Amino acid sequence: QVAVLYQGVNCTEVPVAITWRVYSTGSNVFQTRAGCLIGAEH
Amino acid sequence: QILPDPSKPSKRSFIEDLLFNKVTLADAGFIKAQ
Ligand SMILES: *[C@@H]1O[C@H](CO)[C@@H](O)[C@H](O)[C@H]1NC(C)=O
Repeated sequence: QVAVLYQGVNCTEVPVAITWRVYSTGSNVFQTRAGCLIGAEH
Repeated sequence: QILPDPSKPSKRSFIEDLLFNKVTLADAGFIKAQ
């Protein structure tokens, strides 16, 4: 299992990142000053 | 003058405030001239 950090992004535009898109389902997307973290529970 | 000052958002002393004002950062960077 893994989590993904898109660094330097206000993740309102990441839902469409661009290959793999398994993780965007989320339901636990979280916003940090370093970027947006997907796949981790706060 | 060196112990914390509870009346600030950051619990910094007096001299620490002076020091943080004397130095002016350039192109610091945050979550967003670059
Ligand atoms: C991220 O974007 C939303 C709307 O696109 C905005 O309301 C929010 O303030 C932005 N984040 C920051 C840290 O400004």
